[PDB]
Order: sequence, then structure tokens, then C-alpha cells
Amino acid sequence: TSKWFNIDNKIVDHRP
Amino acid sequence: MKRTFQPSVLKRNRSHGFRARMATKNGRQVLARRRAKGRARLTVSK
Amino acid sequence: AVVKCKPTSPGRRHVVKVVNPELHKGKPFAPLLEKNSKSGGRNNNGRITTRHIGGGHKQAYRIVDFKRNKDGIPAVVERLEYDPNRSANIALVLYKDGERRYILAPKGLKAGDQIQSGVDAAIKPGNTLPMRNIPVGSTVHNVEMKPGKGGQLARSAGTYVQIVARDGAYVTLRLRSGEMRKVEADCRATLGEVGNAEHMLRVLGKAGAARWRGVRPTVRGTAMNPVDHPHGGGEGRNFGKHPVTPWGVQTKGKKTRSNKRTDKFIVRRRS
RNA sequence: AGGACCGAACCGACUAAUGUUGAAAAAUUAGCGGAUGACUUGUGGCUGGGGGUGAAAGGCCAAUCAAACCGGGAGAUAGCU
RNA sequence: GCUCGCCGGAAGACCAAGGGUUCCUGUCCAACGUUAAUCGGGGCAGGGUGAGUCGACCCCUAAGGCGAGGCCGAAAGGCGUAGUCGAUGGGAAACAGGUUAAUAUUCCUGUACUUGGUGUUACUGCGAAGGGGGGACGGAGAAGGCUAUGUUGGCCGGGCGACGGUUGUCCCGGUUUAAGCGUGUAGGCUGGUUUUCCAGGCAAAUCCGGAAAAUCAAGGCUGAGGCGUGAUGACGAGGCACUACGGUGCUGAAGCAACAAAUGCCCUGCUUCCAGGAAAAGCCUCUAAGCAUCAGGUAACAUCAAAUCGUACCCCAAACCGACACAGGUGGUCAGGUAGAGAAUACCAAGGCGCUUGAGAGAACUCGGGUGAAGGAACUAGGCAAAAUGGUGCCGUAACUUCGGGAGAAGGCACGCUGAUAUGUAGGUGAGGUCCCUCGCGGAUGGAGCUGAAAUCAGUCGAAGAUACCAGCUGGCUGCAACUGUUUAUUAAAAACACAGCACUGUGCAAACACGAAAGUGGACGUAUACGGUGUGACGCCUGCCCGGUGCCGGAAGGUUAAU
RNA sequence: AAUUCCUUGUCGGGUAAGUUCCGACCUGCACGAAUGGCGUAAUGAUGGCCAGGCUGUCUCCACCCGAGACUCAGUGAAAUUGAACUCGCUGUGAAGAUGCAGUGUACCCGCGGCAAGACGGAAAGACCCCGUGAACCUUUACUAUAGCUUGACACUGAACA
RNA sequence: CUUUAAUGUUUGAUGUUCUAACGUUGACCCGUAAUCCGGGUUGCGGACAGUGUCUGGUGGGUAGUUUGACUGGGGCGGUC
RNA sequence: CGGCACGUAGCGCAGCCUGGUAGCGCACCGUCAUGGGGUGUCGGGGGUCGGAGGUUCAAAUCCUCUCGUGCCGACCA
Ligand SMILES: N[C@@H](Cc1c[nH]c2ccccc12)C(=O)O
Ligand SMILES: [Mg+2]
Ligand SMILES: [Mg+2]
Ligand SMILES: [Mg+2]
Ligand SMILES: [Mg+2]
Ligand SMILES: [Mg+2]
Ligand SMILES: [Mg+2]
Ligand SMILES: [Mg+2]
Ligand SMILES: [Mg+2]
Ligand SMILES: [Mg+2]
Ligand SMILES: [Mg+2]
Ligand SMILES: [Mg+2]
Ligand SMILES: [Mg+2]
Ligand SMILES: [Mg+2]
Ligand SMILES: [Mg+2]
Ligand SMILES: [Mg+2]
Ligand SMILES: [Mg+2]
Ligand SMILES: [Mg+2]
Ligand SMILES: [Mg+2]
Ligand SMILES: [Mg+2]
Ligand SMILES: [Mg+2]
Ligand SMILES: [Mg+2]
Ligand SMILES: [Mg+2]
Ligand SMILES: [Mg+2]
Ligand SMILES: [Mg+2]
Ligand SMILES: [Mg+2]
Ligand SMILES: [Mg+2]
Ligand SMILES: [Mg+2]
Ligand SMILES: [Mg+2]
Ligand SMILES: [Mg+2]
Ligand SMILES: [Mg+2]
Ligand SMILES: [Mg+2]
Ligand SMILES: [Mg+2]
Ligand SMILES: [Mg+2]
Ligand SMILES: [Mg+2]
Ligand SMILES: [Mg+2]
Ligand SMILES: [Mg+2]
Ligand SMILES: [Mg+2]
Ligand SMILES: [Mg+2]
Ligand SMILES: [Mg+2]
Ligand SMILES: [Mg+2]
Ligand SMILES: [Mg+2]
Ligand SMILES: [Mg+2]
Ligand SMILES: [Mg+2]
Ligand SMILES: [Mg+2]
Ligand SMILES: [Mg+2]
Ligand SMILES: [Mg+2]
Ligand SMILES: [Mg+2]
Ligand SMILES: [Mg+2]
Ligand SMILES: [Mg+2]
Ligand SMILES: [Mg+2]
Ligand SMILES: [Mg+2]
Ligand SMILES: [Mg+2]
Ligand SMILES: [Mg+2]
Repeated sequence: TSKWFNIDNKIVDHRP
Repeated sequence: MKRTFQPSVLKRNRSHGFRARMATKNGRQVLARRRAKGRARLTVSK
Repeated sequence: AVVKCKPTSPGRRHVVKVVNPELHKGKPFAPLLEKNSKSGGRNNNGRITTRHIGGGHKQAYRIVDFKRNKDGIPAVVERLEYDPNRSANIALVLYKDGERRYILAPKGLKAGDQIQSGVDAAIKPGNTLPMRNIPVGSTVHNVEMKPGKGGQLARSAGTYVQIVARDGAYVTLRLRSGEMRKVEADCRATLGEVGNAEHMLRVLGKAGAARWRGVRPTVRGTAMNPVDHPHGGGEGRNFGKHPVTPWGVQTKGKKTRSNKRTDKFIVRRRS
């Protein structure tokens, strides 16, 4: 499946 | 934690068993396909 | 006797019970019971088809004679009972031929009084009679609509009907709704107002009181997203729609009566 | 008497640290809420996919949900990589 | 094997669900076991599940399912009557002990019981897919009576102490016993019996129901437990043997009383309250058609039948759901001692375990804990986290308040141990002896024996007596939401949702409304004091102006206007 | 003010000092009466502010007891990876260099430590635009349509006015 | 071989009356120990109601879609 | 700042669109009442049209240069 950090929004969204 | 499969044979047979399968035009087509496929367990019963 | 409760806890603070001391404490007349079994507001398709219905206490069904055929024979009212299936109270009856039945319970009730049905029968609270034979102006409760059919008007606590006129083979009645409906005159109609009346005044007082009468919560239109219901989304309250039922027809004034088969009978609609 | 009080079982999941190739695809430890009620629980039943159910979050409908899963139309179409 | 340590409302014990040979015994160690492995829930082989009484099957039905005909639907199919299925509920009956390596309320010993068939012997109106009765039912609360169970004494057996003392007011251990049968108690419910009559109980009824009288009132159900019996039986501390050192045989004392005591039982009771608390059969009774010497019905004794299927083992887990011998999830049952209010908590018993890598080192750092000079929130987004508070009795307690609350507000004081009051008191329990008597498990009086708090006075030890474990921090101002509650299973528990209360609006019942090509079903076996929809959200004081727009309600005129 | 942009408005209070807080003013950018106004005892794992107690939260960290980290023995993973003989600096350069130029420095190889760089690993960037992309949602967008509703003809007749 | 008007008709509009299609989720009867259906009798309603075809209205309840390009990012503006 | 709308007698809008006149409300001022005022009957006056002139016979207008003022936007991250 996918690692938790990839699914998680705060770490992943990082630069909008 | 409580997971999705909570086994119970009564429910098993009532929901997926031979007779249940047999009680509906489509349930019968279920068997028909499995027979044509040459399946060794038509419906996992006693 | 209506009675406030002392605030020994919130959700008692506001309660107001109706205590009827003269109501039979103890079990009901066994052989006039059949199981009722709850509906959960659900169809024979399993589909919720009237919302907000579920749970509540168990409730055994009291039979109740609405038709009132035992003409001639008189009866005596043994006792007054509480009925879970209705607002009104019922009186266990006992006709002289040894037979017991369940009547409603007009304002007078009171154990030991004497009831009778039929074209003869005293004009007096509790006696049933074709309105053919009740004096115009009486206050007649549980009323038949088709002669011999059953009795379907004014059966709720404190309700009543007023016979105002009777030309031809017909009577015109004044329903509590304020409507003016004609009815076949040959129709039975028990005499007087129906009891409790005070029923109106209870206050329930807390959430549970509702739940355990089998009423489930009502969730507002505009508390839901667009897909669920024509109301709201909005990023903050918002409305901007003529109000409608969850299927789109307007509430707030749209009549929705369409019959014709039975318009002949309505003389004047309520307001 | 009580959707009454303090508090175990039982039901919850407010804070923190740990854990994050875990002991664990959602838990551990210390604290925390409810605890005769709109409580909680075993068994069995009914509701089906633009449909269900929803004390309403687009929540849940088998670790899947702004339209479940399986097979089919099927080599959908892809002026894009 | 001897120590040591850990759980003990479990980490002990019995199951259901689920698994499906994991059970027991031999044998093997490659693979499986997070290491080794002589060991295993692993390989191979053999063994092991014994029932009239437990359970299924079975009779009975709830939800709900299926459904001859039937109604409906382009086909497929949908709904539903008669029925017929469906337990999570009702329905006859066995207990104490022993034994297997492995099952046992199933095998064995002792002692029982249930229902039918048949026979004998008495005595008799029997008889339904039918009537009535019963089965049959909620929540909370209150004690009384009682058992499990415990403690002490007595009794029995054994002990005379590795170190000063222990022939005693000393130590250790045991002191267990069923169904069944008899008795019918504490206590619960209920007036009995006869005669006649009757529009009810679809027919019938002697039953139930109703109405009269008539006569005695004590009759009848229900009923924990105790007591007797069961039982000279069993079990039994402990003994002696032998053992292939795992065990296996044999023998066998006392086996009483007092006090305490459940959440169990009496109790499906009793009291009270509103939210008003399954069904059907088995059972009892009633008769109809029908049978009247018969058959059937009742009883005693005798006898025969009770098939079939399950029964090993795990079952808060290494055997089930979690891909794992996974810190998770999993319903029911039992529940000892010391302290304690307690199923909290700490230490123990019975019993069960030390968690399937270990051995050394005594660095940084990380995790989890303990203590800290002086300072005491200076930290920080924020006292995050830690620290502190923590029991019982008495004294005492502000604004405000819907008069309940706020409140455990706040804050004080006492607290151990010894002696006395009182060689053990207030109280609890209660045997003798005497009287009463419808003689009983009765009652009255009776006070041995047993049990035994709290107070005060006096004294006394520590730094400290609610000494461990366990066990509120408190107060002031203010926003929001009345309140208990609900929610994004897995980053949001909130001011969001709900709520009682309020209002508008629809709905006259073949209701509006919803599911549905339809039949039909829900709404409701309800009927406007009802039901749906919508908004608002306890309570208090209140809710002003605008109908031009959009919508809705009303409007028999006229203008424009569809098929035809 | 859960509404105030200007705004740390202004005045009063609390502090040695207060963009928050409590009380006011009214100049309400842009409150207001059941998409309720103003109050409110009680309740709240609710938001903001204050104080006593308390303390390793801090000044500023010390020591200690346990589990890892380290050593030996047994068993034995992982992501990543064009190929590697895989230094510093200044500069060049698809514009932020271990690898190019110039130059400085550096004997070969572990073990324990630490994370500044390998524009480290992980996921064909949500965010931004683009495609004559998708989906759900909205409405007085367009075209249709179930539903509701209107009339005509049929089922459907007789009288008398 | 008539407008100022009226007796026999074939024919619309309205209003009364009737029963006989049609409705009846009134009552009773039988199939039948049966709250289904059917048949029957009867009361009520009655050429209405309802339904079929056609038809005007309403119709985000539901569905399929459209909603331009240029652009010193895109949007807004402007432009074509 | 930029977008786009408008300042018009003392003051606020029409007229602009579709070139012209510049109106109207109340106020100002005078008469007339009344003792006087206020009010009012009643008479006259009051706008470089916000500044400006190119088009043209004719510009407040349309267009262009331009000033503050009001209103809409300085947003997605
Ligand atoms: N357990 C994860 C949280 C998590 C689980 N699944 C996720 C999926 C997406 C994001 C986070 C998670 C943690 O270490 O915090
Ligand atoms: Mg409501
Ligand atoms: Mg809301
Ligand atoms: Mg929402
Ligand atoms: Mg939002
Ligand atoms: Mg949202
Ligand atoms: Mg808004
Ligand atoms: Mg409570
Ligand atoms: Mg509590
Ligand atoms: Mg899921
Ligand atoms: Mg393709
Ligand atoms: Mg194709
Ligand atoms: Mg095996
Ligand atoms: Mg074994
Ligand atoms: Mg090995
Ligand atoms: Mg084995
Ligand atoms: Mg059955
Ligand atoms: Mg058929
Ligand atoms: Mg069916
Ligand atoms: Mg069962
Ligand atoms: Mg065993
Ligand atoms: Mg015999
Ligand atoms: Mg019966
Ligand atoms: Mg005892
Ligand atoms: Mg000695
Ligand atoms: Mg002893
Ligand atoms: Mg067993
Ligand atoms: Mg293991
Ligand atoms: Mg496990
Ligand atoms: Mg414990
Ligand atoms: Mg281990
Ligand atoms: Mg070690
Ligand atoms: Mg210190
Ligand atoms: Mg401070
Ligand atoms: Mg600082
Ligand atoms: Mg600070
Ligand atoms: Mg804290
Ligand atoms: Mg602490
Ligand atoms: Mg709340
Ligand atoms: Mg969450
Ligand atoms: Mg949360
Ligand atoms: Mg209403
Ligand atoms: Mg609200
Ligand atoms: Mg404020
Ligand atoms: Mg609104
Ligand atoms: Mg709450
Ligand atoms: Mg190693
Ligand atoms: Mg470099
Ligand atoms: Mg290194
Ligand atoms: Mg690191
Ligand atoms: Mg991409
Ligand atoms: Mg659409
Ligand atoms: Mg398309
Ligand atoms: Mg473009």
C-alpha cells in the first residue's frame, strides 16, 4: 500500500 | 480491535449456502457458471 | 391532576406529569390483549417510509370496541385503565350477558356508571347511537363515517364533534379541525367528550421522554449537505431557498390535498 | 425520586509521551468522560448502489465511498507522458 | 528436586461461538519454533469422544423467511391468504462418589426419577385441528427469612522445636457429605362450600363469565431453608508399603457447636412509579361430532421402550477474528484469607505462571523511573509535562440562585499503640429451666454461652499514626452552548448535531406523506390534545417596520392560450 | 463583539512593564430580534484572562535505579542503488559541482558518535496552469424527463328542464 | 319554400332526477375453521371518480451536457 | 494606485443617452400678513454645468487630456 507520511496531509502538502 | 470477519456458520449457510443459492434465478446462474467452470466446491457447505 | 416536578436535576426541572389516581393500578384484562410489535417506521420493503420512528416501550394492544353493536344489553364499567396505544383512557366494561369489552372513556367515565348502545338508549355520556337518533347540538365523540364501519372521528384525548345540522339522509358535523363535513346520519356516534383532556398539558421535560415514546430525533434540512436534502450547505448557516420537504415539494402552505372522490362530503374547510 | 452525585466492572476516547521498516494497516503507558440510561451487551432478522442507513461528518454500507465490490461492453477514449 | 520471583474478579476454573484431532502414548529433529533443542500446538504411527435423564433432533412459537390457490407485473418477477418454516425465548426426567495415559451427570459402585406401550387388579363418561384456564412476563426500591461461605471454640490426629524461650491461655492439620424420598416452616396470594338462573365464550359445555340466594369461616394454592432419611455408605487429615522414582497401591481419626454472612435463594414475591411491560405449545379443565357391555378414562403393582446425532482438546487464547507461537478484539459461568465501603487496592490460598535468544560491560544518546542547594512559571504559543491535592467524623463555608443548588465552596480540629470505664461495655445472637397450647419447624417468659462497635479518661513511642497501596488541587473575572446526550471507525468532541420548549404549515382518513411500473406496505390496528413537513432551540424579558421582487393562499369577470 | 478593516482606537483597571484580559465609550469598515435579540442559576475532558499552592517547566543542570545503545555467541531483515578509483576552496557551467578549470590539502582500512551536503529516501506535485480531461454539487444556464396539474376522445348510459 | 319565434327531431352548454356500466380500504353469506382473492346479497357513491391515448401548464425531484481564445502565470480588465 | 460612476445655483438630483434649452424641490432675498418673528399667501434672482477644448453651426453631454470624491476589486498559494 502506501507509507503513512505520503497519505498524511500536513507533511505532504508542505508548499502551497 | 474487532476486525471484519466474525465467523458464524448459521449465517454462512443462510447467506451463501447451496439452498440459498438455489432459491433465486440468479443464485442458480451462480451455480451454473461454477459448474461450467468446473469448480470443485460449488458453494462451501457441509 | 397536573403536577410540576422539583428541580432535583436538570431535565426534571421542567417536567409536568399528569397523575390520574383513579386509573387502574395493575395489569389489564388479559383476554383483550394481542401483541403489537414495533414498526421502526419501516415498510414491508424494509424501507423507512415514515421517518423519526423507533424504539420506545413495549406496549401490548388493548382491543377496544369502536363499532358498538351490543345494542340493548347494558353494562357497568368495572374500572378505568391506562392505554399505551392512545391519548385517551379506556374503561373495562362488562355487559349483563357476562361479556367484557373495551370502550373509550368519555369525560364522565367513573366506575359504576351504566352504558348502553342502540336506537333506544339514554341520551347520556357514553351511550352509542345513530346520529339519526342524537339531538342536534350534542357533543358526541368517537364517530363512525360509514354506517357500521367502525368509528374514526374524535378518539383522541379531550376531542369531540358537534352535530350542527341534519337535512336529508345526512348530518353535518363540526370536526375539531374546524372542518365542516357531511356524514351519512345512520352512523353510530358515542355521546359526550373523550377524557384525559389534561393530556395536552404534560411537558415531557427532557430528551429521553421523547425517545421512550418511540420518537426519534428530527434533523433539520439545513443541517445537511446538498445531496442529502434540498436545504443548506453554505459555509455557515445559509438558506436562500423556498422551504421544501426533503423531496422538494414546499412546506409552508401548499395544500397537497387532492381527492375529488370525497369532496362531495366537505361542506366547509378549516382555516 | 433522578437522562441525580462519588466510584470498579462495562461503554467511551479530552491531554501527553512512546511507537511511526510498530508489539499494533490506528495501539501501549500515565492521566481523562459516562457509569439506572437517549445506557450497555450475546444471538438472529430487515434495509442494496444514484440505492441503503445517517442525534448530520459526505458519516457508515466488510482495512474500499462526492456514488461499494465482482464480471461484462472492453483493446472505452487519451490532440497527453 | 530445593530455593527465588509473578498473577490470584486471574495470568485460576467450566463452557458457548469459532476452530476441527490441536487431546493421550510411543517415536524422530531435516523443514516449522525469531537461538539451542534431548522439548513442542512440528513429522510419522498407534490410541482416545460410551447417555431414556446434558445437548441437538423433537413439540411450541418472535422477528422474519417461504408461500397451493390468489392479486399484480413487457418477460424475468412482485406482494400475500390457507399454511409452512425460523431461537436469541416456552416444553418430562440423576445425583454423591470411583475409575482411564487419554471420556464420563454417558463407564463403574450406591441411591433415584421421567414419559409412553403392554398385562394383571380394582374404579370410572370417554372424546377434538374447538372454548376457557394456565404457561405469561416492565422499571426502580425496601427490608425480613435463608443458603453458599467464612471465623472461633470443641473434637480428632500429629508436634515439644538447628538460636534465648515453648507441658502450654503453645504449634500444625482435618473437621466434607448429594439427588431422591418424608416433613410443609419463615413467609406470599386468595373467603370457602352448596342450590338455582342467564342475550357472553362462532357449535356445545358440568368449564370460564354474569345474577341470586344458602351456610360455615378455615378452607385451598404457593413456598426458601431447616429437620429426618438417603448414610454402618462415601469422602477424609495422616499413616504403611513398595515403585521403572513419573507415580502406584493399601489403610484410615474426628467429621460437632457457636458467631458472622452475600450481589445467590425465598422473590415470576412485597412496595411504588409511568414509559404500562412477547407468542404459542406442553399442562388443567370443558364439552361437539362420535362411542356407550366395547373403546377409552383414573389408580396400584409388574414389566417393556426411550432411537438417531453431539460428547477428545483450545475457548480473554500459541488452538477463535487479527497474513505471524502478533502487547489488540472475543459472550456466559464460578469467586477463598488479612486489611478494606468495595468485584477498588495491597499482600496471600487453591491453582497457574517467569512471557523460546542468552552472557558480559556499566560510554554518549534515547526510553521509563527516583532525589535535588537557592530561586519558584523567570519556561512556553499555552504551566505542555511534571509537582501538588487526596480518607473518615465533627466545626465551618461568599457572590449569586430557576430556592434544588452554588457545596466536598473556602478553612479548621482529631486520628497509632496500652490500660481503665467494662477480668468484653452499648448492641447483636440466643441454648437451658418454668408456665401456655388449636402440641408445633408454634408461641410466652427466659438469660447461659457466643459475638461485639463507638466514646471518654489516663498513659505511651516516632521526625511523622487517613504513615504503604489507594485517594478531589483550590479560588476570581469573562465568551459560547441551557442542561444528560450525539458526531467526522483511522489528524476536528466543539461554539457543530440532537434535545425538551416554541412557531408556521400540511393532513377529515382509502389522510397528507414515503417505498412501489402495479398489487400492495409503512403512516396506524393511530384519527386533529393525531400525524407529516419546516424553522427555532431550557428558562427569563421580549420578538419592531416593509408584500415592491420571488414563493404560497384566495380569486366563476375579462385579455392570451393546447389537443380537438 | 465568535461581527471593528483602519486597530496595539480611546478612557478606566490589573503588571516593574499587558498587541491578550476585565469595565466602558459609540466613529456598528460590515449587530439586531425564531437563517431569533438581550439576559441567565446550574452544567462543560469547551475558548480567553488572573491569583494561592505546587514544583527540574525555567535559571542550569547534578547524581542515581532500571530497559536499549557497546562487547561475545546463535539466528538474521529493510528501503535505495546507470557505473564508481565517491576531498577542500575560488571560478565555470541547463544559471547552487565529489566528477569541468585553477588551486589547496590528503599514507591504506575499521569501530563508536553527529546530521551540514549528496538539490538525501519515500509518493509520475495537492498547490499553479494546461487538456475543445473526469466526477459530484448549484441555479431564473441549455435540452429533456419522473412527479404534480389542465382539457379533449375512449371505457360511458337514461331521463326531464 | 324566413328574421320578428317555437312543435317534432340529429346535436353542444349548464342544472336537477334515475340506475344499469364503474368505485366501495360499509354490512352480511358461501367457497372456508381463511383480516388474501372470488362469487353472492345489500347499503353507499354513481356516469362522477379512476384509467388509456392525446394535450397546455409546472417540473434541479432526476439526467445529459455547455460555460471561447488571446494574455509577458491565471483571474479581473481589454481585445477578437 | 488601478478599474467605473458621478460632482450641476445655498444644497441635492434631472436635462447627457439621441450635442444645444439648462429645469425642479426646499432654502436664500423682496413684497404682504402679524405688533414683531416664525410660518405662509405671493414676486424676482441664483450653476466657469468639478477643471478644460478638440470635433462642430452646436459639447454639461460624445471623445480626449485631467482633479479629487464615492463605489469594485490588490485575490489562488
Ligand atoms: N499510525 C500513524 C498514523 C497513520 C496511520 N495511517 C495513516 C494514514 C495517513 C496518515 C497518517 C496515518 C502514525 O504513526 O501517526
Ligand atoms: Mg423537533
Ligand atoms: Mg445550525
Ligand atoms: Mg454539516
Ligand atoms: Mg468550512
Ligand atoms: Mg463542508
Ligand atoms: Mg452568512
Ligand atoms: Mg448519572
Ligand atoms: Mg460517576
Ligand atoms: Mg470500511
Ligand atoms: Mg486503453
Ligand atoms: Mg466500443
Ligand atoms: Mg495435525
Ligand atoms: Mg499433545
Ligand atoms: Mg533451528
Ligand atoms: Mg503433534
Ligand atoms: Mg412451528
Ligand atoms: Mg403461483
Ligand atoms: Mg411473501
Ligand atoms: Mg435455543
Ligand atoms: Mg478432560
Ligand atoms: Mg393396565
Ligand atoms: Mg387459549
Ligand atoms: Mg450454614
Ligand atoms: Mg530451643
Ligand atoms: Mg484448627
Ligand atoms: Mg470435555
Ligand atoms: Mg508464543
Ligand atoms: Mg496472541
Ligand atoms: Mg485488581
Ligand atoms: Mg520472548
Ligand atoms: Mg541481554
Ligand atoms: Mg529544588
Ligand atoms: Mg503571567
Ligand atoms: Mg522567553
Ligand atoms: Mg513569559
Ligand atoms: Mg495537566
Ligand atoms: Mg504525579
Ligand atoms: Mg451541550
Ligand atoms: Mg478522528
Ligand atoms: Mg478526537
Ligand atoms: Mg404540527
Ligand atoms: Mg444552534
Ligand atoms: Mg469579548
Ligand atoms: Mg436565511
Ligand atoms: Mg456534554
Ligand atoms: Mg550477533
Ligand atoms: Mg564544493
Ligand atoms: Mg561511523
Ligand atoms: Mg540521528
Ligand atoms: Mg505528473
Ligand atoms: Mg444536472
Ligand atoms: Mg457524452
Ligand atoms: Mg485562455
